[PDB]
Amino acid sequence: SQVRQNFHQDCEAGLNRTVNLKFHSSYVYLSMASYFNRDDVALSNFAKFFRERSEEEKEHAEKLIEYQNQRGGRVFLQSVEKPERDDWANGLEALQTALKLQKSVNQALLDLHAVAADKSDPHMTDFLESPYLSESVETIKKLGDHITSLKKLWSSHPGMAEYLFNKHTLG
Amino acid sequence: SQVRQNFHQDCEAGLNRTVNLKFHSSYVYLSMASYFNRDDVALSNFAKFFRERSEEEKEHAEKLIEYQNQRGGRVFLQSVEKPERDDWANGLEALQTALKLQKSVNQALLDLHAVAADKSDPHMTDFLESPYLSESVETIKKLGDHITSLKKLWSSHPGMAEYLFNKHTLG
Amino acid sequence: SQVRQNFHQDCEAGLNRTVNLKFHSSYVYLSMASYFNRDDVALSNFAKFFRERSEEEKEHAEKLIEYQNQRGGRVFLQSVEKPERDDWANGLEALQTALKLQKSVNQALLDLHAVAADKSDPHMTDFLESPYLSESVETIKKLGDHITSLKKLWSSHPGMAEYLFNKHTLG
Amino acid sequence: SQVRQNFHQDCEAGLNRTVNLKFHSSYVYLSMASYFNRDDVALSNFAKFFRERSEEEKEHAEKLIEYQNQRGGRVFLQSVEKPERDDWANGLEALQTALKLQKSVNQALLDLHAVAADKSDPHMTDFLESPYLSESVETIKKLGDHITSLKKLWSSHPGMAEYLFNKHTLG
Repeated sequence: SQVRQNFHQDCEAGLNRTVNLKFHSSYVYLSMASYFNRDDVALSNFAKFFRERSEEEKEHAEKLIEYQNQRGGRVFLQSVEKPERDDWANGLEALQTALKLQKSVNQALLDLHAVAADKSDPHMTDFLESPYLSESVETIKKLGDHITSLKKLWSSHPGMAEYLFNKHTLG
Repeated sequence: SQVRQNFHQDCEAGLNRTVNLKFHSSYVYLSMASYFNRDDVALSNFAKFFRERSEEEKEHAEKLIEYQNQRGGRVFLQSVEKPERDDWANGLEALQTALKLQKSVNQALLDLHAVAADKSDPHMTDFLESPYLSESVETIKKLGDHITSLKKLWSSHPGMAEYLFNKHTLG
Repeated sequence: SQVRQNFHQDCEAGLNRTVNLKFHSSYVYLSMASYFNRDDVALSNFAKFFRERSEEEKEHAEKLIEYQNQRGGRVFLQSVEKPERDDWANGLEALQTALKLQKSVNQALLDLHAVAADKSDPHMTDFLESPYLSESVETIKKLGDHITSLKKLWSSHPGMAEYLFNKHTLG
Repeated sequence: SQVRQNFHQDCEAGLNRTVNLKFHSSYVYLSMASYFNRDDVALSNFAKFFRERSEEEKEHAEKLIEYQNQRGGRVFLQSVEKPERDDWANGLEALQTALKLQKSVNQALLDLHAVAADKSDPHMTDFLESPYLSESVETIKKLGDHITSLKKLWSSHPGMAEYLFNKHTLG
């Protein structure tokens, strides 16, 4: 590529592997959103929350693809694996699963960053720092906060817990 | 009728029988609304919800009468039977009764549609599809959602359940 | 499901299979869009065109998932297979591939419709007719038009063809 | 300097050498702009494009001088060498020369960054990352895109190529 400069093969490959991870996360969130819209679950604000998380992960995936092209790397798309579950049990379990998902994606972004730093690519480290790394820790903090509040309500009455949280926190 | 064309006797008769069903549903909802305005029940938002359901069924009944005239059929009104109950027990029982009512009205609209299709009346099938059939499944989904949320709260404290739902969901 | 009524297993299954098809189409278009943003291809308006086609297919996939829930069916997501190619050759080949893709998706929607009609589900046939079937034939006509115009320019100079079309038709 | 802190001699020297490079680039672009305004070349939009590139490089040179002062370093200006050519042949050759120029300036910014990182100067690495390194890769991608589009048109008719590109891409 006539445009390529100081762009290592490993950074190019790590980038393609990270967009697949981002698409997989989006898919997981889509599944959660759909689960909460079920007539036998009916937690509209949980659904809404996961739907926006889904769109956000999709958006990240697309910006990474754009970054690949801007640096003169070549995009290679892989199949997107379906979510690990179709039934997400309840609002608390869904929230806890999301925290784990966010931590694994954050780790992947950290590893990619480490590769870019190792290859002396200041453009890529800068790109990954904001808003990717920033968004991750903010989302992780918010999810952690949510889990703490939902757990408190859960100890009393889980039935009432989800209803109140859906209305007062997620709404 | 100088206007009549491709309008079968069975579709004309099914139509008159369906408007009576619509008036009966409206009457049932009116009864529920009135029940929730009782000083010993006092759930203003449940009342409001059933009052609008009542007006909506009345509106459908009137549009079907108009359709009858537009096709050159003749309207024959029957007596409107009173609701099956005067006391609706509580908010959950009222909601569950409404779901059953909605399913029976939906079935009646499906049967009427089947007759129109059998008689090759594309104008009538189209008319019944939107907004009648559409409104039915939307209302059925909403009622199903409501019943799920109210049941959750009910398991903890039914007294608090109705109060909270009336305020946060129906208000 | 307390909400389910006149919803056949085959329609439920056909629906889950169609959302996967919609996600696969979106993915194919995303690949095409990314291909045209390559520095060695550089056709920004072709990219833009395929990017919106991608978002539109994604949107359809999501509305079908919502329809599934509204009818009381259960959503089952499958892995999304990657596009058949990573390099799309040129603007004309990309356009011709899209026409084939659109015809296969249209066929799938027709088959699903036929199942709904066979099972006497007027709500589903109505839902599939607009805007799904409508959007398909409009897109197919537009793509056919585009291919005809691009082919005309191609016979003279393909290099100039893509440049002019990207500017005057897609821009 | 009473203001100096954690500012290495090598970073100070690299900075003075980089502003001279920036002034030289600006001068090169000024020459290209002037060349395209010649009555026997007459490509007003190519001229305009290179004129803004010139002003942008000049602006960078000035901000680096300001950075030098802010850190307590001392500015030392050197003579600005004239461009390597006075005649730039044509629009494609001019574009290709600019890509090479941009790559060499990008490399110089990367080397300077490496020195700042080696000397543990986080203020300078941060300063160089945005908008310097960012602007470079964006300009390099845009130039690469332009060269690809112009080459396509060139294969057919170079005379028509420059005229069309000047109007549709640069205008």
